[PDB]
Amino acid sequence: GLPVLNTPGSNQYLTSDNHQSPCAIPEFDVTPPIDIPGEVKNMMELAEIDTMIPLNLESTKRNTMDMYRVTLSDSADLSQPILCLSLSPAFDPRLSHTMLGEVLNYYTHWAGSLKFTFLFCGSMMATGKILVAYAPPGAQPPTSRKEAMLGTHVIWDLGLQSSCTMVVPWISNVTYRQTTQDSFTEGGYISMFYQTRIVVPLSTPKSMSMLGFVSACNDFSVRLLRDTTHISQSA
Amino acid sequence: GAQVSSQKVGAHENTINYTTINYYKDSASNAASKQDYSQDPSKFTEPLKDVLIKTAPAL
Amino acid sequence: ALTQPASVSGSPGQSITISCTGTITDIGYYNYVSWYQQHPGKAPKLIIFDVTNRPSGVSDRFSGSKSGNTASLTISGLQAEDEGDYYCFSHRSNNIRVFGGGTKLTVL
Amino acid sequence: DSLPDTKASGPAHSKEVPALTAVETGATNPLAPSDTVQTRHVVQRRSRSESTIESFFARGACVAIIEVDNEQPTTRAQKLFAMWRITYKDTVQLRRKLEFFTYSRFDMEFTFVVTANFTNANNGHALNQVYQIMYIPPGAPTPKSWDDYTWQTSSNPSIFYTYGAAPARISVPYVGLANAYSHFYDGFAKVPLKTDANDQIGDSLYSAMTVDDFGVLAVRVVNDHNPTKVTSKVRIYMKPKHVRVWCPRPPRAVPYYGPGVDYRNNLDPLSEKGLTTY
Amino acid sequence: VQSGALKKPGASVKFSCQASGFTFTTYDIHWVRQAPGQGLEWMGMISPSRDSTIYAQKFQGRVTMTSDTSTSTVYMELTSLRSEDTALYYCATASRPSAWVFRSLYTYYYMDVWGTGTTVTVSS
Amino acid sequence: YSDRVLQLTLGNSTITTQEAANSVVAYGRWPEFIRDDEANPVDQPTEPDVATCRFYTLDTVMWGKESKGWWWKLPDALRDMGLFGQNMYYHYLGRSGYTVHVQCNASKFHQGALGVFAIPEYCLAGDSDKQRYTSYANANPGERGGKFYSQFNKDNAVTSPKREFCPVDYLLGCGVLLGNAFVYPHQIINLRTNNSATIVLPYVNALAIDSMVKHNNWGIAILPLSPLDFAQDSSVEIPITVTIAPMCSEFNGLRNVTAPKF
Ligand SMILES: CCCCCCCCCCCCCCCC(=O)O
Repeated sequence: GLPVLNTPGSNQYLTSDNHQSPCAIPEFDVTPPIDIPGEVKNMMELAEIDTMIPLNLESTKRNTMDMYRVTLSDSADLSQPILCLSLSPAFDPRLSHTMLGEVLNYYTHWAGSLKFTFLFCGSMMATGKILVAYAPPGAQPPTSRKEAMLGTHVIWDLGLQSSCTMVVPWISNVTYRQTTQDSFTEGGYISMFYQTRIVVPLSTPKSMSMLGFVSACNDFSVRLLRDTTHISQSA
Repeated sequence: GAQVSSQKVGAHENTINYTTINYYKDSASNAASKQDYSQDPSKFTEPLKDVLIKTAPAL
Repeated sequence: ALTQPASVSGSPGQSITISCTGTITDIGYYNYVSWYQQHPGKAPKLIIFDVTNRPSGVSDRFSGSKSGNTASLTISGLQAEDEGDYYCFSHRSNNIRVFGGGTKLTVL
Repeated sequence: DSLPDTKASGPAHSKEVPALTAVETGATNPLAPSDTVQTRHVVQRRSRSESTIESFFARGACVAIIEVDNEQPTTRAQKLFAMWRITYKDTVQLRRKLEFFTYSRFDMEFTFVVTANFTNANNGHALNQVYQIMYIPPGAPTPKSWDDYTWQTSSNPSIFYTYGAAPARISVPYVGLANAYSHFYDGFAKVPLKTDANDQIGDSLYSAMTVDDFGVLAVRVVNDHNPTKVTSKVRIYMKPKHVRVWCPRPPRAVPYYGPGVDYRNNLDPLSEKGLTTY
Repeated sequence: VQSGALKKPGASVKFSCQASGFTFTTYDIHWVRQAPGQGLEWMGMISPSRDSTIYAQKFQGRVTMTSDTSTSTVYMELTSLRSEDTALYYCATASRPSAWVFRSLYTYYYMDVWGTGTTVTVSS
Repeated sequence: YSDRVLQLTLGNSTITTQEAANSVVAYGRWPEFIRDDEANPVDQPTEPDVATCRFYTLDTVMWGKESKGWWWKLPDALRDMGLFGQNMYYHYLGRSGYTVHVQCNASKFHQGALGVFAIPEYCLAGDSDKQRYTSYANANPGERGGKFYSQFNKDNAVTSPKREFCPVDYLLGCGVLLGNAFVYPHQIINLRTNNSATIVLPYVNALAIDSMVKHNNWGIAILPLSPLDFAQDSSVEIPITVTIAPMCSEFNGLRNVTAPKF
């Protein structure tokens, strides 16, 4: 009949092709859909939901519930940081197991701005201020507040509104940053310092906890899908 | 009964269309169109009864 | 161990059903239900390997079935050489194996 | 389909405070980078196209390795046919990808990859083999041998695959009884009652709606038994299509233990990193 | 199958089960015991293809199993014995393959090759 | 007219709170009846309204300093709660939404935070090696609920293996990390911020109607994100009260009563 010429790539299986295929159960009466609440059309709706960070991760506190709370006290040394984070959200061992980092571990390339949110869980009589800072890479990591204040930073007042949002802007030398620990496409450093200190009255707990939260902004996108290293199967 | 649609051209030489025909009766046989649109994540990110603007205080 | 009746009796030519009742998981979930035959002093011999399936050389008078948490072995046309013990075998969850209590069949 | 553009933002000295919020309200503070720092006007030419549900699920994933053998009868026992109950829960990756959501509704596209090999070094000669993959729906009869009457496939769907050809491939529509597939089922199939004769009448597995949910597949060789043993493996690849999902869930963090949500072995999924160490 | 072919109270008793080399490397080896009139009782599994051992919950502490690829033999040691352990102990090779695929990646095996076994009495 | 002051009225019951956060409607969907284009059974449904849609108060749980968390399953927590429990047991199919109100008041000198999570199809892990072996009596605790545990204590009894749950608290009882559970509908009771939380749950299932006795559609988990601390003593314990009202309740197929063996 019609003269045909087979091209290279015939009889292959790509595991990513959109080719049509015959139906083993024809004329099937499919059950009609119903309006179930909570329909997801894009995976970036999941990354825009704000989830906690396992910030502590010390040897006696990891794999217990003490990982999520960072202690604050009136007796703390004000010269030293509260916590430090490397902004590699799929590789960094705090940010990797957040739901942002769990979506990010199915991808290789990421771009967009990030929201970091912190929640103060102390008493109502407790008040103070906190400086959270983002340092873009290419310099020494901030070991004091004098270095950290030169970067992008927000001063948080512990008032009636118990939470503040830090937005990390998209500053990069590339259009898409890698999700592995690439030194060329590194994302920078996030540090938090006391500005003034926590003051409590008498008959009040002198130590209190703070919870950290992370989510993506509306300008967030990923492209190239891959496997994840967080799951494994034995023989 | 062909269907024409526009490619999003990522690399250019120096609109471009593609044609798809469904050859089987059952809809499970069909190709994935992959032309689906996004939606607002407000049903997950702001599921409040009294929705407030971001400039207003949240309490 | 899985529950079995202690002893069943019958004359030659009769049809005799021996029942093996386990539990949830076990017989009810898995289709790895098996039956064994043991004459006095002999090693056990497999008579039914999967639920309804017979090994080669086993006579056609043996048959098996599953109805839920219970598996039954039916011998139709009983002969005097069928006298001995019958052991039920099944697979339990988290990969352990457990035998039945055993049934002594006496050909009257 | 591009992302929203970044608006220009100058200095701010105002009573409106977009930075402060309360996560106790359950809402996420919908901030842009223009609300905290000064921003230039940037036109975004980036898209969330490959972050869609269809693009997230348009990959092949292996779910079964079915082993069949073709040899003449000997003293050693033989496996002339094999049967596999259709489930995705025995391989961790596609199960972890599907368990991001509570309910899903997709069309389904199987693919079968068959490889065969010898096991005896003495002869090494065998002809081409034809493989029959029969779908057995729930309640339909199951084969007791490789040559019994059930292989006549009068009503059952069957794929005849000859070795060396392109891999066999079919589409299955949405077959589920409900309006969505239920990945998680917080319940029982039976309730034990006070009027029951014993506890085993009402006893049932937790998180198991039905046993033999989607039926079983049967693989055999249609050829007669070659004098030397030829061992074949049929690899089955799942690919969901036209995928719609509901009610997002956190992903699994510990190793899987059976078809349920049970955990046993590791439970230590995070490493050690100091608070003040970058 | 050579089952090694014993009596003392309290002290530990060792067992042997030698098989042909193909069945030793390819198939799993199981242990079953039978007290007189008390029925069969599973003891454990040795898989000499990968040296993985699984023990029964009644016998998880007392019973230790090793493998020997040089003489194609498996060994079981009951580290302490009581008077209930007076039984006939069998060695079985998992040779009969099932049609049903175990999980979705493996083949299940029953036993149809059984050794003649050995009798152990635990009394003074 | 601030959102801190809230009044909820359903039936003959009314809840007023002066320090709320806001009201969360789960997935943006208010509870609703079955419309005609989704109705699978043909029998006329019973809609009792006021006789079932009212606020029911469970047992108060005591939040000690060393406590790890609590969990409930709906509609199983309302199995003894009057005409809703009777209509649940006399019918084969049931559909209802819920309004969950959690009350935890403390002074300005107390500190701590609770996460009230609403989990659809809240499967919980077992206590032993036998997979999915948990009995119906232990999986359905009713208004008493259950408790989380700080470690997997592997139950290994030879006889009577207790067939319980063992929900590990940082694993949420289901193998997912607790920090990622915020994709569920949720509110945080932070004691410096609010004393009450309100979540409105629509009927979420793969079917338009389902058996309420066999199947639990929603699960409520309350976990201390920050531990409870008071001034220089260890014996501090404050009460937590959970209040649930059914909404848009409908029941289709009438029969004789169910008497489960608890
Ligand atoms: C010729 C072979 C035909 C194959 C027939 C396949 C039967 C239907 C398989 C559907 C798989 C559905 C997976 C999701 C289900 C769930 O999560 O409950």
